[PDB]
Amino acid sequence: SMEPTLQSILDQRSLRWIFVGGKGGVGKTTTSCSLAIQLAKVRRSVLLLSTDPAHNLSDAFSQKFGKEARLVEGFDNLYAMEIDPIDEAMSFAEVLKQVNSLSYETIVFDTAPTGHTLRFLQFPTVLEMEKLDSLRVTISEVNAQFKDERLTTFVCVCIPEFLSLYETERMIQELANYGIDTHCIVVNQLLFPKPGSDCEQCTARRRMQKKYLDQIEELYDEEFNVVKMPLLVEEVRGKERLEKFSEMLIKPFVP
Amino acid sequence: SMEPTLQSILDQRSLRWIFVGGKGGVGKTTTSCSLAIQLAKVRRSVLLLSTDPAHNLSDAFSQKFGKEARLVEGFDNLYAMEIDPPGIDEAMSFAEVLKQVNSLSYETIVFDTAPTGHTLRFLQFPTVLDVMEKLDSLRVTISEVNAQFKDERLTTFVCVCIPEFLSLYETERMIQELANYGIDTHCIVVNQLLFPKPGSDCEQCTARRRMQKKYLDQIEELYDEEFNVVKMPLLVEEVRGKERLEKFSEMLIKPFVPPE
Ligand SMILES: Nc1ncnc2c1ncn2[C@@H]1O[C@H](COP(=O)(O)OP(=O)(O)NP(=O)(O)O)[C@@H](O)[C@H]1O
Ligand SMILES: Nc1ncnc2c1ncn2[C@@H]1O[C@H](COP(=O)(O)OP(=O)(O)NP(=O)(O)O)[C@@H](O)[C@H]1O
Ligand SMILES: [Mg+2]
Ligand SMILES: [Mg+2]
Ligand SMILES: [Zn+2]
Repeated sequence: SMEPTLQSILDQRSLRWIFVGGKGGVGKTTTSCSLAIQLAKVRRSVLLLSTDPAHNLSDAFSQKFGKEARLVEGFDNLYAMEIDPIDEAMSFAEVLKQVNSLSYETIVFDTAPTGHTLRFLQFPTVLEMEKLDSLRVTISEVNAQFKDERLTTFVCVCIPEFLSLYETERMIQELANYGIDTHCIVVNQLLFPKPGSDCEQCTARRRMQKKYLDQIEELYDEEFNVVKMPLLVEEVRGKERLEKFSEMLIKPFVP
Repeated sequence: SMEPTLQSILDQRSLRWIFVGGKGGVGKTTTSCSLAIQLAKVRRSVLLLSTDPAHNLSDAFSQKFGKEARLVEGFDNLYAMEIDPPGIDEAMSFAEVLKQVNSLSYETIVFDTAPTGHTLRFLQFPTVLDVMEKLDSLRVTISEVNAQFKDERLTTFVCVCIPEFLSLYETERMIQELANYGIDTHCIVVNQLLFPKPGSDCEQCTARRRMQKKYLDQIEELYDEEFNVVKMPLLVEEVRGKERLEKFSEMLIKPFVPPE
């Protein structure tokens, strides 16, 4: 079994690209933000890069971000930018190459649901004058980068409902097929009733989620770090609340 | 103020295209489904059309759907399909789907479509926009689509959201977009509302209704008078299968109101 924390992401310093994925709503951003805050604590510098056509990076930190990286207020180490990339993904590849030439030690990508993620992958494995070679080559490289387990992983985020877990299975399975490494699941928005507190809803709710949780661990227990974030009463926004939240990523919540 | 229900949608018999929109996860499918079930009850027939590259329609009903319409098991009136339409042609394709579909005999279509980003881009498209005979035959069918989106007898959007910051904010943006494009919208469905049980004192439960209520209050203060603001409660189990989805949909048309 495996420590239910992202300590390993912190420890694996070769990591250059960390992708965060999951169904809509599960808390992809909240996590990306959290994760980068934690990494930024033990790296030379960290870039938080969001591709949502709209961007919730700024909304997350109540600070205007842009296609121009900048320092996240309250950190001197963390930066964030918000951009907009059979060929809606050539442009996407270029960003990476260019961005990979920047001096940020680690990059945490926040991205539009597997739809476009999964579509990018679909790409290398589909393509199969020197401006033909030259492009492809450039994918070749990127692609190797993705499959290089020292350089790239995926973090899966989900909640304990049917559709979310299902998609998490498919995703884990795709990444495998593509040979992209993944070894972390973040199960978010867990309702932990308060102890000695009897609530029908509260109880029954934990009852149903727990039936998912159980399954998640029985299945990924041994080759995934399965973190478990609690559902908070307020949204997780602003430097403060995100930092607190993020601690739970690294050292397990257990009430 | 306006009745907190989707009765008007049922009563608005010219409606041909009903789009269900909102942030990821808010319950767009669960609503689309619910809504269609209700309409199907008071229309000749109703098509439930999902474009999510996701197969969430089948998941919703535990039944295999596809690019070929079929009867939803347990109804004799309701059908569903699941298809896959710069990002030009594709918006171009999206229009072909709309046109193709529109010429079938289904009295009403409820579109389950993706987060704001994905329909929008397309909407943004018209204004901005022996073979050439097709180049043309295209602009033409885009004219017709865009015409129809703009005819309020024919099209409306339903906005789904939950009572958290990002969701409401997007709902605002959408309502505002639809206005700019002159597409009609007059229903908000506020989903996953925690109503604590009466007499039940719970820290979490209480506090949580506290924070949501501060959103709701705002939602009504703002859209109260020109939107039907429905309020679906958060249920303990996922809403799946014909049965559960039916019960849920009832609340779309009769306001849920459990003692405060
Ligand atoms: N565990 C939690 N407890 C309380 N609030 C949370 C939790 N996780 C996320 N949130 C809040 O719930 C909403 C969704 O989180 P968010 O990270 O935006 O999900 P997401 O996957 O980024 N959404 P999307 O970009 O549409 O796929 C935001 O308001 C968050 O601040
Ligand atoms: N009011 C509710 N009570 C209980 N469960 C709900 C409620 N609304 C939605 N759900 C469950 O929430 C999950 C997601 O709802 P769904 O209709 O899939 O959201 P969505 O907006 O379509 N997600 P996406 O298409 O990825 O943006 C499903 O498990 C539903 O059963
Ligand atoms: Mg996000
Ligand atoms: Mg859906
Ligand atoms: Zn409770």
